[PDB]
Parts: sequence; structure tokens; C-alpha cells
Amino acid sequence: AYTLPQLPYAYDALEPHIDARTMEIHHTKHHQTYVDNANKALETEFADLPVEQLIQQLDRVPADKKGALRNNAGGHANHSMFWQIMGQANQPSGELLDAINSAFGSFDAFKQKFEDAAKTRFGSGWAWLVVKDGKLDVVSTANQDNPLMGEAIAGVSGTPILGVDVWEHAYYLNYQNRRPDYLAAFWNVVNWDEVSKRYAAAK
Ligand SMILES: [Mn+2]
Repeated sequence: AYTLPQLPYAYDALEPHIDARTMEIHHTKHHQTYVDNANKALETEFADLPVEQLIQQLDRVPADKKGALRNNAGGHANHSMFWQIMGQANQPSGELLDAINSAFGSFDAFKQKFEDAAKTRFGSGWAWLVVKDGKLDVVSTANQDNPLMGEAIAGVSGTPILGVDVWEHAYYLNYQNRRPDYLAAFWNVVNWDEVSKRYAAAK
């Protein structure tokens, strides 16, 4: 059903912002296990949907496969997006920048807001820039929850166009407890061409 997608770049392509050993473990170990356990939970009538569509249909799948698919289909969708919105000062332009200035006042203030949501995510989770009713918004989720899941499951909603992984596995080898330093580094590896593309597709 699902497979591990290939990275668009080498494991060391994001140095020194994210370390190569982390990129390799994160991808070949953590994401792989999300795929494995998602596939095992789908082996069911929902195994033909792409992961992005499945996680919109969780309140629908059996009551007892729901936790495993949420966590694991969630983890697959999230990490799959995550590799694609990174790439080797760095900022958006065009319509996405205009919408950022409209929703948050400025690129610099959007960053602050995105960082703050990432920092106050207590425990494991993600921070997201989403499109909701045509407008940009910053939110976060717990664990492998995704805003595509809806308000009831995820506690928030919208279509993610960018996300940052703040599970500790995402930054502990390079930054230990220093999440904020990880978050500042993350800005240097965002691929805003890809994010601009996702914004066009979702507005
Ligand atoms: Mn992760």
C-alpha cells in the first residue's frame, strides 16, 4: 500500500542546519516504521487511498484501527511532506509573500509566530502554516496529528503548506534541549518554491 519515498537530496544536504546521521535515522528508521505500521493496519477497505486522503477519513475506518492509522498514516503524511518542503537570506516571494504580509504583517513576524507555536508545542508534535478558508494561519498538533484530520481529531484545521517536526528525534543529536536553535536553523533549509507551489494549489 504505502512506501518510503526517496529523499529529494542526500542525507548530508541540509548541513550544518540538520545533521546527516539524523536525516538518515529519521528517514530509514522513524518514517520507515510509520509506513510499516500503517500498512499493517490497512491490511481493510481503505488501502487504495493515498495517505493524504486516508487521514481525512479516520472517523470512518473501524473504531479499533483508528488509533494506529491516525498515528502511523499521520506520520507517513507528515514526514513525506517534511522532506519535500526542505531543500539545500531564505524567504518566499510572489503571491505567498503577499499573503504572509496580509495574514501576519511581515515575513519576520510570521517566523516569530511559527517559532512560538513550535516552542509551545509541549511534548511531541509539529507546527504548521495552513490555508484555511483561503487565509494563512499558524497552528500545531500533538504526535503525528495533521490539520487535514479536522478539528475533532487534531484540535485544529486547514491544509498544511509547510510544517516543522519538533519531536525530539528531529533535533536531539545536533541541538539536544535547544529546540529554539533548531527552529532558527530550520529557516535556512525551507524550500519556498515548493511551499509557494503548495499555496497556489490550496488557496
Ligand atoms: Mn519525525
